[PDB]
Amino acid sequence: SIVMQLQDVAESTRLGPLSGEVRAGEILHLVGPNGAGKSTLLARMAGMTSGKGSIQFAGQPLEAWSATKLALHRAYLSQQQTPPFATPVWHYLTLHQHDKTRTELLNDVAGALALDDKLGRSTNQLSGGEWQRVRLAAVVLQITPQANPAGQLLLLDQPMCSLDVAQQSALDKILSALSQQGLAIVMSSHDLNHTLRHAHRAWLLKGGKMLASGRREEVLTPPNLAQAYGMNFRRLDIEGHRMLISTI
Amino acid sequence: SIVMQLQDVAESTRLGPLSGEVRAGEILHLVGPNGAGKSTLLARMAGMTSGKGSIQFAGQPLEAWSATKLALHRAYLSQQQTPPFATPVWHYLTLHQHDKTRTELLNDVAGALALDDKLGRSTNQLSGGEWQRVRLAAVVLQITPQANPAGQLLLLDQPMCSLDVAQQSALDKILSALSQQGLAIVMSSHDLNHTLRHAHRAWLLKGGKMLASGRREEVLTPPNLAQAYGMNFRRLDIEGHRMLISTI
Amino acid sequence: MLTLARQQQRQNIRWLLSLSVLMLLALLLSLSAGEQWISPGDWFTPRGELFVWQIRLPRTLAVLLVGAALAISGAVMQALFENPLAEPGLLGVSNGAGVGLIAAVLLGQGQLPNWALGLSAIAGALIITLILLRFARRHLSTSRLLLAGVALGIISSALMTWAIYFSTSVDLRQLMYWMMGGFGGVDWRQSWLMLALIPVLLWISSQSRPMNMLALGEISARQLGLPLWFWRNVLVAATGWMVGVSVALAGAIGFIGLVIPHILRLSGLTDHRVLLPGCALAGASALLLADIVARLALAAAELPIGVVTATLGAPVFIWLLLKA
Amino acid sequence: MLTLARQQQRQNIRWLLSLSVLMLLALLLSLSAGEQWISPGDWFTPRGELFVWQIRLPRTLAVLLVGAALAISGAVMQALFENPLAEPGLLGVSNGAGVGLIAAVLLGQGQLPNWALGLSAIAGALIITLILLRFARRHLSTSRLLLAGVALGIISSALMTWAIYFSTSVDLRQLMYWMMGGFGGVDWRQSWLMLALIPVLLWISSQSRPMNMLALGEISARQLGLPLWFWRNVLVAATGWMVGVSVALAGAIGFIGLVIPHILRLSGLTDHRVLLPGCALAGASALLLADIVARLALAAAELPIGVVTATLGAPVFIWLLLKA
Ligand SMILES: Nc1ncnc2c1ncn2[C@@H]1O[C@H](COP(=O)(O)OP(=O)(O)NP(=O)(O)O)[C@@H](O)[C@H]1O
Ligand SMILES: Nc1ncnc2c1ncn2[C@@H]1O[C@H](COP(=O)(O)OP(=O)(O)NP(=O)(O)O)[C@@H](O)[C@H]1O
Ligand SMILES: CCCCCCCCCCCC[N+](C)(C)[O-]
Ligand SMILES: CCCCCCCCCCCC[N+](C)(C)[O-]
Ligand SMILES: CCCCCCCCCCCC[N+](C)(C)[O-]
Ligand SMILES: CCCCCCCCCCCC[N+](C)(C)[O-]
Ligand SMILES: [Mg+2]
Ligand SMILES: [Mg+2]
Repeated sequence: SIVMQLQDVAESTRLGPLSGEVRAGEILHLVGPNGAGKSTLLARMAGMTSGKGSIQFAGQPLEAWSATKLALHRAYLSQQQTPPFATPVWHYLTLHQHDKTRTELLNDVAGALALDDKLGRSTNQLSGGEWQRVRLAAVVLQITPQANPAGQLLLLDQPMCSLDVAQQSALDKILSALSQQGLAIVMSSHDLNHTLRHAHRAWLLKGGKMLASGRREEVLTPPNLAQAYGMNFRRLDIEGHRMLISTI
Repeated sequence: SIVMQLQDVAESTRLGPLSGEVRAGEILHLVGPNGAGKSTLLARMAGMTSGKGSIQFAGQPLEAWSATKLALHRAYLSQQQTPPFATPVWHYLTLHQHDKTRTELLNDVAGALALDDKLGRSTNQLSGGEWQRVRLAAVVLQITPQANPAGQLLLLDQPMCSLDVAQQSALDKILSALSQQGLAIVMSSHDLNHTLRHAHRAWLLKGGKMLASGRREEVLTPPNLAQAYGMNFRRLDIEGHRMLISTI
Repeated sequence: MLTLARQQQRQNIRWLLSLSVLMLLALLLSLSAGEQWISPGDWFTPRGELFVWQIRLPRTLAVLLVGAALAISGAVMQALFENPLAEPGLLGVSNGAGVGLIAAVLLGQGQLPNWALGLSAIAGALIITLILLRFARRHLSTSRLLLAGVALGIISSALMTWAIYFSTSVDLRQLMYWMMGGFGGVDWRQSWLMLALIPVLLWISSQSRPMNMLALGEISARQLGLPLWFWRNVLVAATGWMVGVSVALAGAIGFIGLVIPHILRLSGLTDHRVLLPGCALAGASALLLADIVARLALAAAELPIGVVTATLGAPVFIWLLLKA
Repeated sequence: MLTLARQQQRQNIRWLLSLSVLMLLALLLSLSAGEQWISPGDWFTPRGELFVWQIRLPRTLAVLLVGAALAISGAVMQALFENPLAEPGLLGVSNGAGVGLIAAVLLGQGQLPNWALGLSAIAGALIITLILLRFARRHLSTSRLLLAGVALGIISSALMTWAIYFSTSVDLRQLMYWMMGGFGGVDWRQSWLMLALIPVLLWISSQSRPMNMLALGEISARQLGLPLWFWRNVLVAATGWMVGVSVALAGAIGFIGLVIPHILRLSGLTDHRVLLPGCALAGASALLLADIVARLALAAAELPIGVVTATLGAPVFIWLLLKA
């Protein structure tokens, strides 16, 4: 059930050599400071880049996948993307679907992120958050197991930024459901508390190298976080919420 | 001591009519869901847009300031911005200084956001957070009271996103410092806990209108937050942190 | 919800119907307009069999074909190079064909059997596009590739101008007809060219999906499963083939593959599923109308298309940006 | 900053020094080159006041000026319209000057005292640029403004080509010298034009700051304290005036205001405080060379700059993108 497997992945002095594995139905979070090299690793995992090291995806290696078959088993969301001109949402979304036949799916998935009323609006005419939701919905539609039996991995580069509290929570529900249906999900998060609450496994990174990896609770320990970010951290558990405070 | 004053400010069906005030040494936070219209209001406040209503800044109305004089008493940071090509950091920064004479300042201010070693890199060749810090650094330099006695207001559109925990903390120290030196600071924030901890006054918004305005403690109340976002919220207070939890 | 997907579909089909109907009318127009208006009734008379069969019919067909080709090529390039001014005679291919032509006349001493010249033009076009491919395959960024391509065009200009300096058969009228376009001498003898255009036209029009994908980010497209390094090569190839045959067939024709796709977009044809066929039908009509206006506008002789095209097009063009 | 101001400032000054020295040498080159090489020794002889005072001194000077003007205009427009292909003769101004010229010949019956024609050319340019200003003041997006300008240029081409159809005084070659540029007949009589160019050139070079700001976002620049709605108008004005006088002085000259700023950027001249002056010296030198090679390259007659300019430039140009 291992979907992804990295060995000795490296890239200049911006991403030291790493080696891990990604299981089929676990939400992995990539955490680490600016300059840790999360976006780099993620892009590489997506097949968007080649370089040092080697990684295997679905029992076959990435360098041996066609850009087209790859987009059937993997969906990637770059950290920043600029909206196209005068492109209606409904069109941008349906453009990511492999099975354009399923329109009920587009209404439920776009509906979950509250894009019901906005299907007819052009994408260069949205709030920052709204567009970000549009991106997220497209990429979900591209890999939703309810319409794609080929979908496995789903990488996401900080897909929670600019989303209001409510929407953040909604996406949490969405990804939760995909992971429950057996779909690997890998993403960076700068919100430690959120990782502690929603991630299964984490990868702490710093200066390109890997510091800690494993259960989210055995990774985000105040001493580890002290090495990575350079600051004291207190753990706390109130009413059963396991938050993370900083002693600044 | 009022630096900014808004009355009946409106803009289509994306920003209803508001009226508030911005105090001289205070940090004001704009909180509210996607579609609240924070970015629109902020843009208006910055003089980047004209329209319904009228607002006064430093005893004069915006529709009466020179594009050049305004940039002396006001610094604005758009929500998302693409970096220029092959433009070295040091150049981007020094381009925002009114007084190019002061180089110590550029080192202190860039150093605070950990840009010491990166002064010589092109701006399109950074991490997301790194660029974000470069933007933040320029705008601070443009309005730094340690080199500009005309600097007063300072607007910021979600300037905290893509910044790691440490960097977030660093910017917090800086903005605190500016606020103490008699400098208004207005910014959007989607992190309720953060606002609760560092904001003096908040402005809760929804669907364009203003729900509540005032002390961060009288605005971010579980029923208010329930109206704005649409979900129950419990308060809790440990060792003097007053955190904010959600019952999802 | 999801009446939108269908709503835009009804408006799409209405647009394409309008464009095609206009094109037919243009067809009958030129088939009858001329020196002597031949009403559709008298189309089987001996005058109809000489004027509306071996004269206006094969010339009109070529015009429709080239007009469609130029406009489509325009749309494709503008979206490939991510730039409003992308035209077709901008990467030198249009000029390449010319260099090939002259090379043919001079080398052949000026005794060639006409059809040999067309082949020469196609050869020039292929040479250039081939070079362009070697410049692209190197993984050059789009911006850099465009610049290099423009530069090839400038070289071909300077080369073609030298060859015209050492030639006896340089006719002033023939130079102006070749450098501003003209279908003056177009018979059924040119039928092979008209054929060489058809498949590529059909094929490139079917290809709306990948261009809708190019319309997003370079990266959004690559991750959705587009082979950029391939499609880029393909597009440059197809575009070069169409421009090549077009020039071999009618000469240098501008305006069309520049304005016709901009105009279509300003009227709100964004989706390529409608713009590619839109560009073909509109491109065909505009060119067809201009020929109907360049062959019977001056009793003296035949004007070149590069005149009437811009003469009518630009005024009307400004009239659409001025307000609309 | 750290040390970067010294590294970069020192490399900048070295670049500008090299460019200027090259320009001076080109000056002495043209001041001596011609049918008879006149070494600096014999520069005060009777064959010195004829070949080196009332002949090459004002022509060479005009060349340096127009080359500088065109290259700067290039840089400015490419950065204003945010587009690589922005040239100067792309908004019609270059063509407008032509319409004005012909309007002058025809209307004036062709009995004008020569300078009256130069003035008309400046008038055509001014007309067009003013129209352009009315299109910009409407708050139209740059993307749309550019298109509108291209369209104006397209109209003007078709306008001056028609006036040539009635003119009896249609000279065969004067057309080619006017449409590909040339300084053949440039004496001190044109001194006034050379004066009219200088201030605007100086002024626009001093203006590095706002162009460095335009190099960022529209919004970052507005916020940093730039008045866009003004600078856009100014830039179009300055450019149109310079292109106007250049055309009134030498005719339509291309290549320079397209390649010279690209070449400079490709060599790492990004900053405007070095690119604006850079463009002036390089543009001036390039044009001078093309002139020295267009007047004494054919014993028969004088070639037009639009030939030699591209003939040498583009080969060298590909040589710089091919690898470097
Ligand atoms: N184009 C580039 N050229 C060279 N170095 C780069 C480039 N882009 C990023 N880097 C460097 O590569 C390192 C890792 O970047 P990145 O992969 O975005 O890390 P990150 O974890 O995403 N930081 P952040 O995006 O702020 O959360 C950083 O030190 C950057 O300076
Ligand atoms: N170009 C546009 N045309 C029409 N409506 C727009 C446009 N841009 C934004 N809107 C609407 O304006 C409203 C508020 O925009 P904005 O000012 O970005 O809000 P916001 O508070 O920043 N939301 P967010 O950025 O997600 O935190 C939303 O309902 C948008 O749909
Ligand atoms: C939609 C319009 C279709 C018009 C098609 C007419 C094409 C027939 C051409 C056959 C030519 C045979 N020939 C050369 C002997 O004339
Ligand atoms: C190089 C492969 C293709 C050969 C090119 C020539 C084939 C078509 C030209 C045939 C001429 C037709 N016609 C009617 C003039 O006889
Ligand atoms: C080697 C230095 C070159 C000399 C500089 C040339 C400037 C000449 C200006 C004098 C004007 C001539 N005049 C008086 C006839 O107009
Ligand atoms: C409103 C601006 C008026 C500009 C007209 C200036 C006329 C100058 C041209 C005269 C020619 C100089 N001259 C006679 C020595 O050749
Ligand atoms: Mg990143
Ligand atoms: Mg916003």
